[PDB]
Amino acid sequence: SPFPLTSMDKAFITVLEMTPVLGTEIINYRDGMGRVLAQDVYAKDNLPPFPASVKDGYAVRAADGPGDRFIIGESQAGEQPTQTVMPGQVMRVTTGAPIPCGADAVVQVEDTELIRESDDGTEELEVRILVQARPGQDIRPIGHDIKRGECVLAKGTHMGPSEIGLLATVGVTEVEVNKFPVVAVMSTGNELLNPEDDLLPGKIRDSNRSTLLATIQEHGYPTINLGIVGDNPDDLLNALNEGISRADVIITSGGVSMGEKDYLKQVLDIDLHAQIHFGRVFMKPGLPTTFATLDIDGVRKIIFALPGNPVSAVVTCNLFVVPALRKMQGILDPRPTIIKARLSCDVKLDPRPEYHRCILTWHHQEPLPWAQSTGNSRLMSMRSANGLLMLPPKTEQYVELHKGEVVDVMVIGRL
Amino acid sequence: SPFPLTSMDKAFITVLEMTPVLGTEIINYRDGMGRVLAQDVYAKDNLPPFPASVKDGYAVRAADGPGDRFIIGESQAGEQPTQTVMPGQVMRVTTGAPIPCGADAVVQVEDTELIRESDDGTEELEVRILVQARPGQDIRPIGHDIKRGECVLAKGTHMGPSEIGLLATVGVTEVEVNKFPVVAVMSTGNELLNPEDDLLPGKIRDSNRSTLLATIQEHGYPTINLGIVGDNPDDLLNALNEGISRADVIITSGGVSMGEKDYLKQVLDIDLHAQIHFGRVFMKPGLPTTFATLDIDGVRKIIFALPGNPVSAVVTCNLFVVPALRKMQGILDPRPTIIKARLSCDVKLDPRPEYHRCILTWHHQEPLPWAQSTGNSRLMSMRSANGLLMLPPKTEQYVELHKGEVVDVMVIGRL
Ligand SMILES: Nc1ncnc2c1ncn2[C@@H]1O[C@H](COP(=O)(O)OP(=O)(O)O)[C@@H](O)[C@H]1O
Ligand SMILES: Nc1ncnc2c1ncn2[C@@H]1O[C@H](COP(=O)(O)OP(=O)(O)O)[C@@H](O)[C@H]1O
Ligand SMILES: [Mn+2]
Ligand SMILES: [Mn+2]
Ligand SMILES: [Mn+2]
Ligand SMILES: [Mn+2]
Repeated sequence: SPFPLTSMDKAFITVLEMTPVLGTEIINYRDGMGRVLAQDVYAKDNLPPFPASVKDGYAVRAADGPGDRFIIGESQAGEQPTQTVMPGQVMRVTTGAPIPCGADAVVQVEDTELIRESDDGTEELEVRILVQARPGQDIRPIGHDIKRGECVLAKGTHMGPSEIGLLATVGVTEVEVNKFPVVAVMSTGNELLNPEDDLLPGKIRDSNRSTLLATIQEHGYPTINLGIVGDNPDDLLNALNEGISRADVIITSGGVSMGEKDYLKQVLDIDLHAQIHFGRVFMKPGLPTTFATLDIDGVRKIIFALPGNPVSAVVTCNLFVVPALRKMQGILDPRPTIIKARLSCDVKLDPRPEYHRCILTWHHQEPLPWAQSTGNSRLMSMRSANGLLMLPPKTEQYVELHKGEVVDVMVIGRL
Repeated sequence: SPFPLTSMDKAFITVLEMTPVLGTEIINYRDGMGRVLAQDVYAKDNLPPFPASVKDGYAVRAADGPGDRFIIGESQAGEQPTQTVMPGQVMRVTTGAPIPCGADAVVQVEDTELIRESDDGTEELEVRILVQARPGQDIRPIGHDIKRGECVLAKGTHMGPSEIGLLATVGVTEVEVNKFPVVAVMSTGNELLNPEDDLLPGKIRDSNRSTLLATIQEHGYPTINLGIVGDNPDDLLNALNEGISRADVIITSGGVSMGEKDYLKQVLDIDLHAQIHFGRVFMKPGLPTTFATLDIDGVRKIIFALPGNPVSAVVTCNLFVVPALRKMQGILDPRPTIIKARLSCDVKLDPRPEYHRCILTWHHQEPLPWAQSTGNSRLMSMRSANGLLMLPPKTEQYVELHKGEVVDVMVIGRL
């Protein structure tokens, strides 16, 4: 064309605006990790469903006050008691056991002294209550934690272990959630060999497919490996159609600059009839990053055609692809987390906004983490990149950023 | 006993010191995510393996300087060229294509003007070189990025997508790594019903098993569901033996306090013959947290018997279990990441160090995140807990922490 230089902000907003939210499905709660609820979840039981002891000790009548009491029996966990505590009496309780009728408080064993037990030692007979219990003391009334009819999880909730536990608690074992996107990845280039291949003259190994697939899998999404496609329109079109058939998202790398054998934009526009929203981004690296949508049968397929350069591919995957996938799986605010960090080294600014993988480290008591760019100590190289340095365009004023200065870092890995 | 109150530091150090590092195994590189290399990895080829163009343009003799040149042919990606560029000649090159013999520089197409092409438009015949190229300009010599024999990944490296990509690049598709721990989880209590069950009198649903399993699975480790075990020594012993047989790690919850039917410590010591290293921790919550090891046939099994209270169970799982699992899978420094954050609310300190799940949020330009404790707005409850507030013991001086004050937060989720 060549396509107009799209600002990073416009590119990003465009990606998020044009990316659809996937439909819903019912899953088992155990499979809920990373999923977004598409329904409100309601409790059908009280928690606790019975008045429950907070302590190991004795269920008592507060009105009896302190004194020596006969132990008429035991309320054990999982058993509904049958006896009624009368004045002068108490019942042994364990944590979480039901409070028997007639008792209105629990006194913990520490606030008691044992008077009499069986010759065996099996059974407590008589106990001294040393304190004045307040009514309701150390008891969880019915519904104290969760009431029947209460909404315990709202739609839009991004679920982790505790939410799964809550679902378990209220017995809601099937829930409606957004689907996860199925993401197909292909590499392009006549020069590319499989990782498993010995080198041949003029060839190199395909690395982008592995890196991109791993990046997507790290976020929990199912993937499809479309292999290596040669630099020619027919094969590219066929591969793209396959991806379209098998997946919600297609990621390609390579062939998006203006070289003689860079065919992706051509194929996307002319042959696939997709709508290219941008074909160049004013960013370093990632200049030729291309974003397209294809509407078939009321379904929007999304296509990221990333640059062939490996660094560019992984960086742009992290900047554009992951947020899109996050929106598709129903996350309401799909933006990545951005944090403030101190630069470990000086850095020259480019007229384009710059992006670089880094490692975030927190030092013993210093409030801000340090961001160390990868590529350039022993222990540091044994850590995977967990940040993406986001450096601003140079200006007539500011030309270079110095060690210790605060910059924005996008989180791309567990810290 | 009751077991001595173990300080948090001592408990943690004890866990890490007593936890073994698992043996190694060979995996396919695609399965490398989250794995730790147990070997150094060496490149057997140069990258690039041929002198490679950095630009789309023309391979030239720098000594010819600027001027009009005949295009004798094309070096295309994946093809070893055969022709030799002579004085007055150039060859078209695309990015990553081999540099033909006789050429010592590349001039990008922007620094040229096309003079003559074929009547078809298929083929460039004559081009004007507008610049004086420096020798070696825009060429990657053989081995520039990676040299044959170079160690590209060191043992001890915790791998993410980029490492997998590097493995792909150097064609090392099988690697030695540490095994992942297999983790078995059981719940205990006569009062517990499965999540799938309707409630019966005196009963509640088992939530800990789901929460703990989900927590472990979130970190990538395979798990085994040992179900619900009643409060009695025989069944507990059988379940424990099953876990021992099927797994490297056993997590139980419940039955570790001093209640009448709390049998875990007894069973662990007397019946299983495990070595309990601590049975109480001076912490809130998690007082009765119990840690044991069992050495069989030169293999150390590790057992975490966590408190029954759900909050206690998830908190202590995050404080003690995950770091242990991180050590077992070969991570050299298994400590979790701790960050500084500002409290969103005032909080009373306890004589014990306090721990609470929270949500970390970064505000637009403020350097430090805010930590909001869970449980007590609309949008915030739709986010999973990603932090664990670590609050210090109260002192005669400091009794309460105030809004805005900086505290330690342990990262437990993607931010
Ligand atoms: N798996 C579980 N799910 C939900 N609640 C549980 C679970 N296990 C125990 N509890 C509850 O936690 C509380 C403490 O149980 P207990 O077994 O006495 O813990 P401890 O380990 O302190 O002895 C009780 O109210 C009990 O019902
Ligand atoms: N999958 C891949 N793995 C490793 N290197 C690649 C891959 N795809 C492309 N490359 C390399 O990246 C560079 C740019 O390739 P190209 O397809 O021209 O990218 P662009 O998208 O900028 O046109 C070339 O040197 C090429 O060999
Ligand atoms: Mn290419
Ligand atoms: Mn190209
Ligand atoms: Mn119990
Ligand atoms: Mn107990």
